[PDB]
Amino acid sequence: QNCPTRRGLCVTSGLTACRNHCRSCHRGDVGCVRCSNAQCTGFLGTTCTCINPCPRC
Repeated sequence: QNCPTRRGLCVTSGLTACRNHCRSCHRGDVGCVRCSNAQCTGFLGTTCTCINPCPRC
């Protein structure tokens, strides 16, 4: 799709990839959205998360 789902970007691609995916159109919880910034999360930083706002795209 033009807005796929990715969350493993902090496992090897690094925070830079998590920040580029959150600033691009990606799959949200109910539809595709894009956000302003990002950070890595999880017990070992093995997850990617975006920062609001997150308007439609």
